[PDB]
Amino acid sequence: KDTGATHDLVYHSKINTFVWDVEFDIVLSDSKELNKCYFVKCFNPYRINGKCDFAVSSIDIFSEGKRLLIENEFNFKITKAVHVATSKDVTEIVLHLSERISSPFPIVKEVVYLD
Amino acid sequence: YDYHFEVNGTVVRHKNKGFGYMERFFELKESCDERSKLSKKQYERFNALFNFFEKNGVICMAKDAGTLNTSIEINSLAYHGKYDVMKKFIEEQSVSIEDDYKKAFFLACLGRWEESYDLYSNIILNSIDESNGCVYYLSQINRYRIYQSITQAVTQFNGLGLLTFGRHYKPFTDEFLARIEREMTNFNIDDLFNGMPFEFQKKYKILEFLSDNQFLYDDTVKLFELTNKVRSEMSEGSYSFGMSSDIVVLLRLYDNLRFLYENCLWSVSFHEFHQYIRNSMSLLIEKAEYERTRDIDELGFSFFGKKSGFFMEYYDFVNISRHFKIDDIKNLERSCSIDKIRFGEQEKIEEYLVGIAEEITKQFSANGMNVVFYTQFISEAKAALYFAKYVKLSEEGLGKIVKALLFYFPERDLDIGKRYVWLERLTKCNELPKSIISIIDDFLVLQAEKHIDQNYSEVSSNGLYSRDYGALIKHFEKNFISKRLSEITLCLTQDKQKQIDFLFKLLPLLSTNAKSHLLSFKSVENINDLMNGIRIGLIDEFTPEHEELIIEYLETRKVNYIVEKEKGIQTFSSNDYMSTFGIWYFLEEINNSKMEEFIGMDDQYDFFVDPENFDYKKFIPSWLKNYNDKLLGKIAGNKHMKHHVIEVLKERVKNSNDKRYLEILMNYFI
Amino acid sequence: KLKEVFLMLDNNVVECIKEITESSRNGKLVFFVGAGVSTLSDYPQWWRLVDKYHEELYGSPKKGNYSSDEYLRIPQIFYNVKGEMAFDGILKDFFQVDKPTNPIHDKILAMNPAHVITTNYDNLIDTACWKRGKYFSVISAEEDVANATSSRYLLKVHGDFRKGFKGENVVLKEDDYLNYDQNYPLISNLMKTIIATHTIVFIGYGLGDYNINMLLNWVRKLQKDSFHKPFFIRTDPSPIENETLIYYENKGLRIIDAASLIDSNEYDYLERYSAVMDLLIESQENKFITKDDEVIDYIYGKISPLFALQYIRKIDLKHVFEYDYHFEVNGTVVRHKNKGFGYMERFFELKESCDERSKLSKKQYERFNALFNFFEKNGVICMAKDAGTLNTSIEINSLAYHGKYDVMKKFIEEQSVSIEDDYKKAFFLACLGRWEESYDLYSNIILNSIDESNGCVYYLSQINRYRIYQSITQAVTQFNGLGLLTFGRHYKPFTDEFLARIEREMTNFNIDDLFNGMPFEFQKKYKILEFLSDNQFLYDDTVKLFELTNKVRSEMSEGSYSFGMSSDIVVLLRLYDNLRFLYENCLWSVSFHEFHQYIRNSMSLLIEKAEYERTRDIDELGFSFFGKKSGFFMEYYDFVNISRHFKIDDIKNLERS
Repeated sequence: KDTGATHDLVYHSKINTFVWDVEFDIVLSDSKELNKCYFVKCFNPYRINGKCDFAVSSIDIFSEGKRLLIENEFNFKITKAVHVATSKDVTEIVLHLSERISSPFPIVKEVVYLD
Repeated sequence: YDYHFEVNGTVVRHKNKGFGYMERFFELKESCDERSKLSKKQYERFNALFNFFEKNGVICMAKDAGTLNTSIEINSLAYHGKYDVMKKFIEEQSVSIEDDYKKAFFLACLGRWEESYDLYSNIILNSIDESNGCVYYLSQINRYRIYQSITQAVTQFNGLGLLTFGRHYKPFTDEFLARIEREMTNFNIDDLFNGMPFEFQKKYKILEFLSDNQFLYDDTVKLFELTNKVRSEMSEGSYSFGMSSDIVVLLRLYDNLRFLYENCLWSVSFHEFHQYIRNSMSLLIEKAEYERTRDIDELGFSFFGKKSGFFMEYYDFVNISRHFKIDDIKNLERSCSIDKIRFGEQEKIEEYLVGIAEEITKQFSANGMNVVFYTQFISEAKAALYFAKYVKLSEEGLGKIVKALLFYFPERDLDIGKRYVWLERLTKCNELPKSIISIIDDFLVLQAEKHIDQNYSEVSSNGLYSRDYGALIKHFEKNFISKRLSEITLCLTQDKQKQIDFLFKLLPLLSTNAKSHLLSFKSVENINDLMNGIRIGLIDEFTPEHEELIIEYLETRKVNYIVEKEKGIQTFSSNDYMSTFGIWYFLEEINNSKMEEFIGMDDQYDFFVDPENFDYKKFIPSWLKNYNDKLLGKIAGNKHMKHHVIEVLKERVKNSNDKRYLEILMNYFI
Repeated sequence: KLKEVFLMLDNNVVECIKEITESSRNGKLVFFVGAGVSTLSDYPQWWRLVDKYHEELYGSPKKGNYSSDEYLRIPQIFYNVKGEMAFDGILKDFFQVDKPTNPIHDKILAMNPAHVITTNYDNLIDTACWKRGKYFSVISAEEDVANATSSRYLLKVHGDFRKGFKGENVVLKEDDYLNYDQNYPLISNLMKTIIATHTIVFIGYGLGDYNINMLLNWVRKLQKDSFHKPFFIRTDPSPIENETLIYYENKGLRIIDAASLIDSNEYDYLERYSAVMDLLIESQENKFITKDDEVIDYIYGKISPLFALQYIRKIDLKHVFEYDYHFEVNGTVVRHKNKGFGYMERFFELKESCDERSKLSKKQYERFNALFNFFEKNGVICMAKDAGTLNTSIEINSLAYHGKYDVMKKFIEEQSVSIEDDYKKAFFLACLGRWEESYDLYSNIILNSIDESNGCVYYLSQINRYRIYQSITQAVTQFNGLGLLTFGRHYKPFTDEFLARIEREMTNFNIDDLFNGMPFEFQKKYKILEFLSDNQFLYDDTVKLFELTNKVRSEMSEGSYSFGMSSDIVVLLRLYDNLRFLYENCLWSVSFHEFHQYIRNSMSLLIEKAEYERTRDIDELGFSFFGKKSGFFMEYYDFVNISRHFKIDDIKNLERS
């Protein structure tokens, strides 16, 4: 549990999320493979939208150092997480938190409070 | 120390043992006959004294005071950014060393630092022989400061500019960077004053502080008087005579500002001055807000209900734009109710915002670019355009500002999302007219043309794209058709898949035939396609076949869930498709009732389909942290689910003491 | 090449360069400029004029060779026979010309001299100074000594041509050299005084010249081994012989020989002038730290004068070492702006390993022990790279802080044995309420501190006495205006005669100039005390606090939580540092209102942050097991601080919030 990589973890309550500098490898739908990916969340309570939209927070997916666009179902099964220091404790910590918190995409890279 | 001068504009006796010469001078000023009594040369000297004291603002004794007024007027092109006039004054032929000093200050202001260095060197060369000590001293000071700024800029550029600019820049050559480094070898500023004639050391002692490493250290410490809490309960106004600390601090700030900008000193661009202004302004505004709140508490709400203890004007606007970054402005915006403070002299602030826009257009429309000037200028423009939300603008000025912001602001500092935020902030105070609508339509058309290239792709730091621009367009005008976009669509073809996707986000702006043609290209065949279209594609209505497909999915998932009960194992889940369907049903979007049979899988789905019969002990309060305003209002609307959520929110705010839960329970529900 | 020059230096050259650079730093360096420096830039030498005089006197031109006396005799005969008009006509013909300066002048001015003495009559150094921008007073006549505009001189002893090309303004013939002491009393007096109170370097002269020998005779007769030997920079094609070297060294000189450092051709005079002038002097303005015993010597020289005090703030140390290193409040050093040998790193390495300590010679281990004790007591641990588990502890040893009034009463009653005890007694009296005795005792301490000392107690006693005087005056003003109502009686704490006496005594004192009047040794050793006379010693702390407050409040507004360490710990550490420094050095500054306000604001921020962090354990451990344990609780120091520095309304506000 105790490690030197946890000193940068941040908890944000307005959206119930964890911000951390970490890169992910993801198997999508058990058929697609991607490496060095991450998320960015944007909290927006006042956005001009229609009845189809109901979520304050909008998420975006980046892969490699490039934006990624996915249309198919985003079935998510983590397989490896790496932090700058390269400690492997993150690989089990990520699972522990993800099980702990109920909201989707429990850990992201950056959060933008539009208001 | 014979007398004590005050920002009030009055003088007082202090530890003087002798004749009261100042009182006699004021008596002479009051009466013309006494001025007649004096001799002739004495009369001329008295006139000079009168001119000086009136110009700098010393009025009369403290006992003989009155309802003295106060106003600040800084006479300097540099404090108003009259860039063109500065350039013209630079281009003319000088007549005296004073004009050369002014020209050097303007040259350094405009970013061209090497010319400033050369001019200051020439001034130093000539002034010593010309026997003008003041300009010699001040020019030595300014040349040293310019050298320091040049060196710091060189280091910062060679460190990070090649990365942030995308290419290594060389604003200065190497011959110059070797020459100045050789000349300023072992030069120390600390003995500059002591090496001057003792006549200068006697007459001009007050300027010694300009050779010290840091000044404004007593002024910063004196700011602690604005953080006192005893005053609101009981205040004496001991600061001077009946002047709260607010007035004294503000007038001291104005004195420092005026002295530095008027005398053409180059210490105005360094970190210490910016930090001092930041601290002073923030503390003043915070104290004003606290006084307002305490007065509201003591007396009734009707007393000072929306009173603004602090009042902004042109000077405060320019100072806040220049010296604050975006983070500082946001801190002040999230610390006090800035919406409750009114702004004055809006024509001048309107005339200030348009000048910034024209300067941006001049800087970036032309191929030439002064990088160093562009890095000391973009910050003020950004901050001013951000702070311009609180002031009412005219139509033509608003059009100029919007055009400059949308077409010419460099992308390296204002990406698409920040562009959208800055643009949207302006409409809060001013209702959108047709002209700005046309400008934004032109921007959208230009982006559509940009999207022809296959490699082109919008990059945003907050997930805001052209769809948001279109939504903003449509919000203030329900009926609108883009003719250029319409004809663009009419010539559209299948192989332009990127254009297809791009203008799929702008369906409401297209015409009937155009949208028919576009929808002729794409269709939905599965649930995944359905939600891809709903997200991107704007499927407004659930067709009956879509509903039947949804029911088919639901029955398939029912079978899978039965087989899962048999398994007793669930690896992981990513996205709850059932929850979206349940919420849509609650939002009166799916009119079918078959899925009501498909109940008992997801607690959220049950909550969103049959709230009356759902078991609420399974309710998770965190669910409330993802819904938006409309959904929360709807949840408040229903009766079967109001008081239970009241109870859970109350319990959570009691135990957690969280602010978001209190916000929802107060603004919505009870 | 330059590295080779730095390498082959003997001990003598290194010591000479050390002394020259140090005396340049202190602001007392003087150049005696010769004639070769004025020939590097072309300018008609004297032998050309002697040749022209010989040609005009006898029809024949120069024959054979000229002895030393001919240069001074031939012009004399020419003047005597033909007439003055010819002498000055030839002078104007030969000297009326403009010539460029040369790099040696720029280098000399870059050395930053105080005065500059010269035997030249050209205006080359004048132009050099003007272009470099320096301001010097030119003294080339007798009436100029009285009316001097500034306090740094460009002394041309033999004259100039700024009042015409006449032969009377200069010294060029044997008659001029005979009546020098009678026609130039004031200039000679001033030159001797400058020589006797400064460090002198001879450039471009050559041994055996007239002036060198005349000055050497004066030095011989007119002194008693109570002066500093000048330095000599010799630049001639061949290396100096040993017999001449020893003979001139015994005669009151220190020679630096250019030909020895580097080898060059016969006529490359610029090369050998530049090899020694600045490329070796200014470039050697840095240290010479290369050994395991030089490091300790340098650090001891820098740190020793701070032993007189009790405790030193960590941030202040950044000025003691001249921005060479950054000291954090937690106790970790970091490199910044230092390019030479890393001496703090080597000191820490010595601290770690005992074997390296054993390598230190005798007479240097005790200095290392003293430095180790000093640093350990202050709280500096190690470099930031090798940082361990830093702790937080508080300890103040002053009886005034804990409010033990009976103990200070007894101590005041008890007899004293040293001036330090009287100093502490005066401070206790000040914190006891006897303004009269405190002022009298401080005056007595100022009187008795005449004896040899560091000047620390004297300076701090002056500061404290002035502060007490201000306190007395403020009390008097408040007592008779408001005290009449506070108690209903005209309370007369002070007799009128004492008030008149103190007001008369302190009417001239100016606290601003107190530091600048002290001896230069005090001004260069105790520079961290300069901030004690103004508000300047609370500047950086308040700036940092104002920034940290905004940062923390923004974090709380966002609702974010960090799982590392508290972001405000620097506030607490700085607060304790300032309290310790002020209380444990017996300084009255603790009674100022601004310090009270600073402490109040710091404590308010800390309490607010602690309260905010407390309640997160319900929205943290109520959603997931993950959480934190670190926190803040009140203690003895917190209680005494909040008692002393708070008013009732501040406490009420904190209780409400």
